[PDB]
Amino acid sequence: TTSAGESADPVTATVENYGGETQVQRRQHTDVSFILDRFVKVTPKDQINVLDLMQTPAHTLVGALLRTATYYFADLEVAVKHEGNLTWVPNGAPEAALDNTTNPTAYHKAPLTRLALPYTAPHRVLATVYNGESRALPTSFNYGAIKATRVTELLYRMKRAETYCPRPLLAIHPDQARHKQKIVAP
Amino acid sequence: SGNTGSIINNYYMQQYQNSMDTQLGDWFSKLASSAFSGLFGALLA
Amino acid sequence: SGNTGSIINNYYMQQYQNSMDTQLGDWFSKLASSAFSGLFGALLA
Amino acid sequence: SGNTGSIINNYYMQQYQNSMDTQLGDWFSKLASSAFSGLFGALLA
Amino acid sequence: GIFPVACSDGYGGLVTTDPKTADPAYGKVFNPPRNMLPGRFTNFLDVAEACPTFLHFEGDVPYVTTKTDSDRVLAQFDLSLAAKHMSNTFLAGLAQYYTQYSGTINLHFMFTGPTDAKARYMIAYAPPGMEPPKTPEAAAHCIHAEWDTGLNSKFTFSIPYLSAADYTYTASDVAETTNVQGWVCLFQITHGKADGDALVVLASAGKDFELRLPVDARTQ
Amino acid sequence: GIFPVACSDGYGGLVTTDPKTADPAYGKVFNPPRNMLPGRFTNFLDVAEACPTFLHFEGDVPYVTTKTDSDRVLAQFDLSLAAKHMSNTFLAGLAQYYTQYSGTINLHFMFTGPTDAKARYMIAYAPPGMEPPKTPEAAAHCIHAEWDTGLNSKFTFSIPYLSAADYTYTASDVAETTNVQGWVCLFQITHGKADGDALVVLASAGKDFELRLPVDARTQ
Amino acid sequence: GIFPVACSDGYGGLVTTDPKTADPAYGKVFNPPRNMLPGRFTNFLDVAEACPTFLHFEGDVPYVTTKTDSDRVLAQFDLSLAAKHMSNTFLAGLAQYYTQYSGTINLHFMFTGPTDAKARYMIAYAPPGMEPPKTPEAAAHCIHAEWDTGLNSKFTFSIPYLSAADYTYTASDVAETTNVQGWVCLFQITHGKADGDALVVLASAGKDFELRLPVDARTQ
Repeated sequence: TTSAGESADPVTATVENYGGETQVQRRQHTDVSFILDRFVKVTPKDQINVLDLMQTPAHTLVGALLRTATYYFADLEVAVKHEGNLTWVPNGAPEAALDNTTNPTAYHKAPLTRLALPYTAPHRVLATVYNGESRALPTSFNYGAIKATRVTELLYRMKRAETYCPRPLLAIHPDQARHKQKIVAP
Repeated sequence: SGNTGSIINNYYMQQYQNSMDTQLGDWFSKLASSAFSGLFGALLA
Repeated sequence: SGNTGSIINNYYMQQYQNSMDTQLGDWFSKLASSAFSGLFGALLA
Repeated sequence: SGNTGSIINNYYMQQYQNSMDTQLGDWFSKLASSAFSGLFGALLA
Repeated sequence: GIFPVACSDGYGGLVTTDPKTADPAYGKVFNPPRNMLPGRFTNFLDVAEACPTFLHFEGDVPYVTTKTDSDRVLAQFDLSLAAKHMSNTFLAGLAQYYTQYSGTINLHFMFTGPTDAKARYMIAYAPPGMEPPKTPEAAAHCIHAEWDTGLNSKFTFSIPYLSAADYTYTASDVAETTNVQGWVCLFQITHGKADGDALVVLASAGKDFELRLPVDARTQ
Repeated sequence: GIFPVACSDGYGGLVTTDPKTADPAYGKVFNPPRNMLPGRFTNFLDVAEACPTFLHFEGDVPYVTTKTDSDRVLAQFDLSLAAKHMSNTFLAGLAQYYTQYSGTINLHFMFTGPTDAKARYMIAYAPPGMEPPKTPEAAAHCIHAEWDTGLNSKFTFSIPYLSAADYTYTASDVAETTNVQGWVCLFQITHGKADGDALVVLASAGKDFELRLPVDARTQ
Repeated sequence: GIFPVACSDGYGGLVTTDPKTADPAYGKVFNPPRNMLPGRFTNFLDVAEACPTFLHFEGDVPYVTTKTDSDRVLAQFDLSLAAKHMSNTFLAGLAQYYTQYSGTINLHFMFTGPTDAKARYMIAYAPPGMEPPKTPEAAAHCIHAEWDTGLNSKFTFSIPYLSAADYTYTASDVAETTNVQGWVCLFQITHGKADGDALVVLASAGKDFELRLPVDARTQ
């Protein structure tokens, strides 16, 4: 399949070009809404925790995969293991609010609280990166904040996720011709 | 829909579950499907 | 209705849930909607 | 079906329960049923 | 025999704000009748927009007097429901329970000088990202509107909603001082033997003003 | 009186990946509108195949220069998304989250010599179970395809999917070194005053490429 | 408000064998296709009856040689799937997982002497409650059937199912030694220069044989 080189028009070339017969694809597992819908473990601050999605470690699946989008949208769903009551204040709320129980507080129950949170940021779509500043991402980009006497385990889960303009994503760089990691074996 | 999977209809309204979207007044798929294929060539047997 | 939100019909009667009201024999909304608007003026282009 | 046995339809989709099979493009039973029977003989009373 | 069920973890903690109703205790009560009672309001923003309430200028007064000097600026303030000028309005009072807002704020100015005083006023709105105007000549380049005292004593002017985002925070952040929503400036083009006369001002919700996401932020 | 139920053991542990939704907390919110936004992608493999990305050859460069020696082998590498040559492609980058894959990998070669350089290249695919070819004469007996530089600068070639199994692992095992999926070899049949000219190469998903079974395998 | 339910005692322990399915964890997987694969069996008793398997007589052999003496008894054994003679059959092998059985056991005898050897054999079935026969004259009074070697080398004979109960235990009890199901005896009416020739024997399920109530009784 020759073509013009500079064009940047997509040119897929099937195996048909040399005999051979394209097969059936099934791609459910690399659907964005699907792949992003899992729990991912963030390392908490002892007490007040802003619920940023950028707090997710950029190596982890949900971490690094969310980072390919420059703009995204999701509803959140945190599962947090804590002592005392847990209290979530919306987005753009004084941090002093984290003390008033009328804010969606959840009373303690073994062995973790799991609750779904609405997207609540005043922008249409959040961003994984922001060139207002050439970290250093607008404070407004968040899902709210939680507080407990002690949060210990905290897990994010994106629901309904939408994603826009893909940015690069990058594998671990090998030294030998094959990155020869030890595969599960019977 | 995503990574949800139950046949029973959800207990809570919908407005209480998700946030409700609002219309006002997809691309990469098109882009992929538009991919030219085969040959610029005058093929031979 | 309020800050309730389930699709399933409630388990208890109704008389056992709320207190039942009784007819015998809204304003600020009207008041707001009645608000005069635009101009007392003879507007120019 | 197997060693399952409930009349209520399952709560989870199906794709989330089992793995979903895929057609592309039994024997011993046949074999057993094909078993010749009776006699090669010219039977007597 | 009995229907199996999986009592799941992570669910059915009491949550202070959850939709579910509680389990009844005592039944069959009938209230005394209360239909056609007077004065009902079913929405705080209906009460907010039917009923404008005073602004608070320096020395703790709802009016702003005229001035016989070279200065022309009657008042000037951040457009913030958290503002000091707004601090006694019903609208500010209600906004302290909600983290973000949107839409138009009206601003009614009632002149109350003697029948022989006269004046022109102006009201610009300067968007954020530049110093606010100090003079009417300068402010003329904003979304201004300008009126004068007559038989009709009142004048209402909507402060337009303009923001890069769709909603805007109701409260100021202690870090941010440059004022994110821009300013309103009330000037005084001219006056005629009007010195010492008051222009009382009041503020309400517009047709399209809306508050959202409640929050208890102490807020006394 | 009340409906009996059997709260069963072994069920309703939190499972990090379970389909069930969580219990709502705060209601009635309406998002700002985001229809007709630009650039949306609903599937990583749509983004993988619309947009090919560079290979990494020795000395850390995306191209492979020509050679004025007896040697003809421009490059040669295991067919492994875990490969060093693939290591910077988007496709390799995405494969590290999935344990097995299937289907065709495209491989675009763009010549970028001066209008007076010319060359023929070849690209064989040697299946596993024998040493890979060292010479084009030998490799001629593989699924090769062979092109030459002209007015059209690009040339795309699908690497066929061939395996005894239906899917194939995305990652190498530390035990296995003999390369289970076979090799691709890019040769250089001839060149004409082309010495020192680059052939930049890029790789994408084919129509039928597909990844499966996600896994977080550290993977930085 | 919420639907009351009574979480009952005595229910929803995990039971190793309960019908209920478990709660899914990871979804949307599609198997590689496996239709029209060869050799499928959906029932062990279909495999048991399509495929007869050897008996084990003394000195560990599947055949029973002829005898040039006054004795006529080729073999004689308890009718028990637990029997020593059955011990290597597939049928015995499968019965050790089930506590009771019913119906007909076939028993195929293939002669394998030279074309000039000839013989008559007999096969009686003596029901329990009397000593088993020692001579064909005596056994003639049982459900016997008697054949002779010819162009057709094989001969099959069903052992009838006869019991006061509807099913019968697959295993022997250590107390009981008198054999509860009775015996089968294979005799040798005559033979003709047949001495030292083998009659290999094999056993399968009949149309109506059936096993029931699985049990893991160590059973190696």
